[PDB]
Amino acid sequence: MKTILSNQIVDIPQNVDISLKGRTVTVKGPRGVLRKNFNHINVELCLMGKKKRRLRVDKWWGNRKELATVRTICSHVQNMVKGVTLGFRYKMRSVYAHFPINVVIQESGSLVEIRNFLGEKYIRRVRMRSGVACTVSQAQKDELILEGNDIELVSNSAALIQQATTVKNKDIRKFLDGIYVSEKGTVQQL
Amino acid sequence: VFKRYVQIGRVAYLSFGPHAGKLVAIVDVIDQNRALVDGPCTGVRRQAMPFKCMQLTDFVIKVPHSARQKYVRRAWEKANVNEKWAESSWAKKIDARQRKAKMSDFDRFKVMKAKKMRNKIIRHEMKKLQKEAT
Amino acid sequence: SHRKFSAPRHGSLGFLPRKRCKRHRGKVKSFPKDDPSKPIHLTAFLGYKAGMTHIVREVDRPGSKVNKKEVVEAVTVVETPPMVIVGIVGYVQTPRGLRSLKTIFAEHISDECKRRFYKNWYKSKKKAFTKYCKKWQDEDGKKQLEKDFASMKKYCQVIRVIAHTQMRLLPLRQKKSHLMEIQVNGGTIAEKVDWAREKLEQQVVIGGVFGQDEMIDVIGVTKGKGYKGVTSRWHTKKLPRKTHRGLRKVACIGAWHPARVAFSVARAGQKGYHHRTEINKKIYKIGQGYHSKDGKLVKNNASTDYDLSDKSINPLGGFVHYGEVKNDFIMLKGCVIGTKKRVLTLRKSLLV
Amino acid sequence: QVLIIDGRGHLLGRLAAIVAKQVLLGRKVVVVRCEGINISGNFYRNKLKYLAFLRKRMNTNPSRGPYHFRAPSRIFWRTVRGMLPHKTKRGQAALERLKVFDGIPPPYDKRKRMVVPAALKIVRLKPTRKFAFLGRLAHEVGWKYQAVTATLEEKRKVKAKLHYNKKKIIVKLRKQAEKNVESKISKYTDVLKQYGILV
Amino acid sequence: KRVVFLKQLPTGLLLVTGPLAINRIPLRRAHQKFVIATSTKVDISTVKIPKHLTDSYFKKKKEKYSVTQQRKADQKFVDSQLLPLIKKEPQLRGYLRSAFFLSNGMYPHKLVF
Amino acid sequence: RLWCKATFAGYKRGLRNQREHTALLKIEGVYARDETEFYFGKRCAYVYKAKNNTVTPGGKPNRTRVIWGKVTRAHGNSGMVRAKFRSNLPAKAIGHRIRVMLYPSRI
RNA sequence: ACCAUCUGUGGGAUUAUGACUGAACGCCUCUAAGUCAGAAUCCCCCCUAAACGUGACGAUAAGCGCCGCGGAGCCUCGGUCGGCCUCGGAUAGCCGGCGCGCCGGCGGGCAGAGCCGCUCGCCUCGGGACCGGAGCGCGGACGAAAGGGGGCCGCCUCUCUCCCGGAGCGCACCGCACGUUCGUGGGGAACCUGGUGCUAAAUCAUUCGUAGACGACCUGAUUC
RNA sequence: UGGCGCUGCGGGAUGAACCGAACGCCGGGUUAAGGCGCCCGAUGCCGACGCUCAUCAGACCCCAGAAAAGGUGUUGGUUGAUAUAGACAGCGCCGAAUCAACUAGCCCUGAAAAUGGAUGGCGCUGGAGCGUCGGGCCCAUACCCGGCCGUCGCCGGCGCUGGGCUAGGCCGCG
RNA sequence: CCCAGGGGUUCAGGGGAGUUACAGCCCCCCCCCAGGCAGCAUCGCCGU
Ligand SMILES: [Mg+2]
Ligand SMILES: [Mg+2]
Ligand SMILES: [Mg+2]
Ligand SMILES: [Mg+2]
Ligand SMILES: [Mg+2]
Ligand SMILES: [Mg+2]
Ligand SMILES: [Mg+2]
Ligand SMILES: [Mg+2]
Ligand SMILES: [Mg+2]
Ligand SMILES: [Mg+2]
Ligand SMILES: [Mg+2]
Ligand SMILES: [Mg+2]
Ligand SMILES: [Mg+2]
Repeated sequence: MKTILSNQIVDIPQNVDISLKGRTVTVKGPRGVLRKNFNHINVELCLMGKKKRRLRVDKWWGNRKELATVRTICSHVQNMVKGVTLGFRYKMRSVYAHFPINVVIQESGSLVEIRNFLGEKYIRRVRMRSGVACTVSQAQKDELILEGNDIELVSNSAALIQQATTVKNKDIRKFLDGIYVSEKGTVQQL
Repeated sequence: VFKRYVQIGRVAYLSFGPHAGKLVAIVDVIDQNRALVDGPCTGVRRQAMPFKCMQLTDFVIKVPHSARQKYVRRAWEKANVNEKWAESSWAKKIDARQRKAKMSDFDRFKVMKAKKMRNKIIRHEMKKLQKEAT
Repeated sequence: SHRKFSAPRHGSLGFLPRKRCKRHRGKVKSFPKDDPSKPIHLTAFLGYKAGMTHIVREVDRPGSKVNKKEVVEAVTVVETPPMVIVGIVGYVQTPRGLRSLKTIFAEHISDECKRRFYKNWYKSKKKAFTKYCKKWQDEDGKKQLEKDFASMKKYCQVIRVIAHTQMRLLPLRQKKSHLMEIQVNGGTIAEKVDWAREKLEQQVVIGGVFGQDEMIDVIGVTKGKGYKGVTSRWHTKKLPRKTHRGLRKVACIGAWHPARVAFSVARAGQKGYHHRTEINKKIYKIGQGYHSKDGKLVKNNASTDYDLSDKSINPLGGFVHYGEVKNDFIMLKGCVIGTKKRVLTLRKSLLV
Repeated sequence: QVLIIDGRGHLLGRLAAIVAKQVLLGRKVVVVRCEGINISGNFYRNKLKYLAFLRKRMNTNPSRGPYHFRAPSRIFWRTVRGMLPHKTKRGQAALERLKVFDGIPPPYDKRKRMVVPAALKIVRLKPTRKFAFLGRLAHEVGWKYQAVTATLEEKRKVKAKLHYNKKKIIVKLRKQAEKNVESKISKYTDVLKQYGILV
Repeated sequence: KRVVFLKQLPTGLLLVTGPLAINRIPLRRAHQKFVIATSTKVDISTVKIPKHLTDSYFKKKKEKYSVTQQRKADQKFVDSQLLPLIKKEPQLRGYLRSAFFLSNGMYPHKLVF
Repeated sequence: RLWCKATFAGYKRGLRNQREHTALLKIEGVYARDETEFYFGKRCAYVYKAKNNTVTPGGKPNRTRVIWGKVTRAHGNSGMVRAKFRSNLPAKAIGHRIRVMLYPSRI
């Protein structure tokens, strides 16, 4: 079974100006610009309408494995839309029982030095991705703030910090110490 | 990105097969592979035909669904498919390719002599503009 | 059929074949990685193993049972007279490896350096580089040489330097010096060629190549032991005394299948005179040769800040089987490969 | 006289099956840019296929066993050799007519390279299937000359583009000359348009 | 070389002419098996061929060959009639002067003569 | 040039048998069976050079020798043809040039 | 002689696994497309060897090397029978022209289904051209991944070249094969010619013992 | 009962027995079984329809490694059950189908042995994989036609002579 | 040439604005099997 046509329309706000160069989607908003290539999906992209622009993702003669990549295109561009308008604010939370986790941000939010994790003398230096800025959260004790335009870069920078604070040779169900992701939000809250 | 689609009334060019070189109108789509084409004004009666031997053209006639040959012929003549195709560069490159294959030895000699002097006149004009520009 | 008691093998398969080294002078097979940030410098130097002795120093490693204690450490004396630069070679990186593009020799080349270009120097007319040296004076040769210097700066990515030892300053019988390419790891190619051009027919001391408290590598050929049995070549177990037809062999040289003796099986052959490269040889002292300071030749390269005895590095009766060390020398911790008076190619460490 | 083929975009066995047939017919083939040759299947498949090839060695003496060449040119050369009777004088003569090169060396940089449509990835493989490059496969098995080849191919495309831009101006000059001398070649362009030479 | 076919002789051989004034090919016989006939025809219905041009006329007389005065007279008798009608076809004077050869890419199985 | 380029692709064979009295030629422009009909009956020639001089018809002796043949039928569907020569082609000619003459003509 | 002493090393893709984004399947999901971390394994560096693999460079003996398409000849070995002197690449898009746009072309005619070269000579029309073309010619730019041309702008000599129409001569060898090229080809030993260039090494014996079963290897071997 | 042994030949990479076919010496033609990416003769068809991605893929008689049991991989089918008096999933909102069981293809898990190695090899993934088929093509010492040799059979022929009839010879036919 | 003259019915891969209207499709009747041209020519088979 191959579906003749499988489409999906994406709404684009007026503050975002989008340009299509083949399959390379480029969005530009108040928070910057983004650019993600989709030449590995092998679909059709089209911008309809001058005002109130939309993004039409078409798939002709695709099986179930190929129809699944249609919404993945749309959900990625929508992340690129809210990344240049609202941004992404991933919040970390350092959980500890006895030894407090000392986090010092260096290189203007491009490096996180994790100290005093489980009382270990080794220092954990986690470098953030390009365009991702880390900052010790205010109005909270052991909370971090990761900001950026690309969700795949901010959420990956959060996984680097979280997997860095991993307990070895212990009952992880008992030693629940580490810096975990507590909230996945946006920089601008509307 | 696509401009030519397979639809009811799409005039297609048969690249190979028993009716290679003729135009047909896609009157119905049987399955993903085959269609029901019919060229009333070209000499291809109504029959099933695969899409691999078709080449979509920029001509779409307004024929109803599963209408008989009397009405498929009207839209073919209403849209002047044969007139627009004969003046299109697609057919003119086909006509030029057919004439080049029918060239005799005397025709090639006339082309050899014509192209020999035509290139030498253009080649000198290119040298003339290069000397002028400098 | 498995061996009941496990045991490691009797050698390293990474030093095969155990043949005589095809060359006598050690070969630097890998120079340090070129870094354009650091200043211009050489990364190799030829030396001659004079002999061994021991020193007394106070170790200063915190946390050791030997901290702040006197130790007697064996050291090796390597007499390294200054080398004369007589050539520049430019290398272009090709998909088939580095390739020698240009080779510019100096205008004047000593007779001890030309001895390397001959097998019978005594009965041969000293004709080497006689027609080439004229290029440095002819206006046609100068222009051709300037095109060769520009070809190195434009096309070459690895600039090496040909240098030779001064065997007149050694107590050795050999007068034929040893030539060697010493890679320059300083900076841009334009600066490496200019630096090497101004160093032509000019001596280079070991004090400029290496420094005090530096881990360097020692390359060269080991001591030839001749044909040796498997008991001495691979250090295998000696068969019991009652073993018929010999007891200093390997009992089983392989199973039935494969029906072939394996290359990993230890066999009898030639031991010693192998090319080796031992790393992390700390320089303990860079001594100065005999030099007249104020009319009197000073011999004080074996005095320390706590000894003050006016004595030279040469012991009583000189280094046995070598001679007298009258030039600049290096002092490496421990032993180095080769016999006495063995030419050693000192190299900077490839590691940080 | 020499069939110069560009290896970029071609499949390993699809191209080797054709090059091996041309050299047997007494034709000299030169395959350039062997690092650009594609192989069907994901990269981890073809990498394991070569790592399993590295294990095939004579247990008693590996210096006699299968020689595992790492260069993409010698990888494609061994693929063509497998489809030739290289143990006969006829097959050895066929190997002498084939010359493989990593990248496009100066002997063939200034040439027009052929393309085999029966071996291209776009024609023989689905757009959704996984493939692997021979340049990356070789780099991860011991090919030490990938970075130097990439930089030399990078400069080769700079001088090839400056020549193409000059070639575009010559075409612009030729098309402009046809309009400025159309009155003098009107009798000649009618002969070519009559016999289908032009249109 | 390209020649003009005149008449078939009783022994099947073809009476072939250049003419001589174009490509230096006199009136001589030619087998049809060793001849490629093109699609170009000139109207020589008005050309009068003498009756004495038989196979014995072109039979080799069997010590150096020399063209006799009868061969030259029969040549000018036929050439004087072919040249006026060849000139009516443009670019045919040089087409008969030219020689035929296969170049790169020209395949006889697809070439139309 | 008055002959077509052909390659001596090999003898008429199976897999474990070889009939050297029939050769398989590959014409440079014929890549289909429907195109081999034009060459049926054309003279084939294996021109080569040797050491000793041999008589030349209509000329002076030289080192050039030749083995004449003729295209007899088609072979397969890829434009191959079969040819029989007065002497079986030597195995050294495999992959070399065979001149396919334009005579006996049928056009 | 661990019975003394010294030294023993860097990366890359990734396995297991834990994850990111994210569908399929309004949710969820490490997976489907796409990403991340990732190891005594694997590959590589380091390290040992160095191929019927090789680069640069030195010196090259009455002999010998370059330079007179040496100038003519004798033996031998193979092909072969017009060139293409070049973008990068995309494949759910591409190419060309013009200052992110606009215009133009796409079953590729700015096209390899292509382009280019291609009258049997030798003299004559001047009808079309200003094709100013042709060099055993002299200079100058451009080449290093396995270095450039049968090419280029320049200066120079002579009397040119292509297309379309006329007038003239040629062994026209009498139907017949190996014709038509690359070719003034690649390799021999010997020739006779005129310009220029230089005049060395290896080996044996001997010696050294940093070396060796024997060869091999490291060395020294005349007037400073 | 056939076959091997007593038997070569084409095919199964290979091999006493399998498949095809049995054999004087040759030419032309046509096939069998089996094949037609290259080795290696033949699909260099603009073959047809689907199935299948395998970090141990798979690749065909004998025949030269797999099972029980599993998979929300994918594709079919079967039998039921909810739903525009508004279900399934997600927090009354949402607004179109959805869910369950079972079965069958391919792939996957189950699946560990010792020198380095075996769809025969190379390699193949818009197929050179599996299933269903079409057209064309490839060659056996088989079949057809033709030549030659020998054997065998002719209620064979000829004593009725340019040649002929050593009749134990000669000639003809199958 | 909706073949023309009387008309009936019918759905939808629903044209025009739900059943022909600004396309068509199908099933049926009574009028010279209306005539006219082709005849296995998109699909088979076989010759004295
Ligand atoms: Mg525990
Ligand atoms: Mg000395
Ligand atoms: Mg005993
Ligand atoms: Mg994973
Ligand atoms: Mg990673
Ligand atoms: Mg028996
Ligand atoms: Mg029997
Ligand atoms: Mg088998
Ligand atoms: Mg036969
Ligand atoms: Mg086979
Ligand atoms: Mg289970
Ligand atoms: Mg399995
Ligand atoms: Mg018979």
